[PDB]
Amino acid sequence: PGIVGIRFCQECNNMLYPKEDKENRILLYACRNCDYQQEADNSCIYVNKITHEVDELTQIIADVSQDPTLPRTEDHPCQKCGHKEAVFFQSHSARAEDAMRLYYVCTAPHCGHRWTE
Amino acid sequence: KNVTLGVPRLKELINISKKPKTPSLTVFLLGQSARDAERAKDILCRLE
Amino acid sequence: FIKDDYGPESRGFVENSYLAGLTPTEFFFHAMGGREGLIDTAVKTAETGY
DNA sequence: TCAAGCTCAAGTACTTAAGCCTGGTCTATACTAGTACT
DNA sequence: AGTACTAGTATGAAAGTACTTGAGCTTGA
Ligand SMILES: [Zn+2]
Ligand SMILES: [Zn+2]
Repeated sequence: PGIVGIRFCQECNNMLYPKEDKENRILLYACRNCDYQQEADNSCIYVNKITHEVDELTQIIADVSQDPTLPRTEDHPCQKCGHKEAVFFQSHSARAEDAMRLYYVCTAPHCGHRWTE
Repeated sequence: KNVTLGVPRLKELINISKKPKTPSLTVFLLGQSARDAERAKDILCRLE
Repeated sequence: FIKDDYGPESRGFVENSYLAGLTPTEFFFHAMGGREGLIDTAVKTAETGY
């Protein structure tokens, strides 16, 4: 489905707003401070995830691997480069529903690969 | 089920406050819905 | 302690007896559990008297 | 269809927060008017 | 006569309940 996103006008750089073309039945975006119009490519407008199953692998930063206060195991090798050190931690996120799942971040410089088991 | 007890619950009964911290309602079942957990979960869905 | 340690030692279980003596951290957590006793005794008396 | 009356909900304002006891320290400042000295 | 000093006089981390006001809805003309 997609979580969609904003679009900005190209003249006054304001927020475009979705509106309906009544003649051609084509979704348009129009700034309200000028006459600028643009055709909607995505065709979805407002999308809301209530169940909100969230992918934490997107939020996790690779720099986390430098923290002394996080644990690490040589049990789980890196999936990409096959490095033994992995520094694992939990959600660290409020409103996570119920997750004790560990997320893994590969140590060694610049790898930064982030997986979940 | 966490319910209030002790002195905080005593101010509620004494003051007769309109909104208690922990209002609760115990509900007993008549027929076969009392013995069977499945028949009970059915009524459980109707009260919630 | 290390981040996200839910083990018994990190979260306050004291495995020592007053006779063998508490280890440094168990001394601090034991002090955190006793403060909750002192506070209650100071607070409840003024409510139970009103 | 419009106006008036009644009811309900929301917002604002007012009253209370343990029992006894022992010690201590500290208590206006500013402005104006009147009097004295140079 | 003017200026300065002294003395006196004048002024964040409460909670809950009840009442009043405003708005909305229904009924009557
Ligand atoms: Zn524009
Ligand atoms: Zn790696």
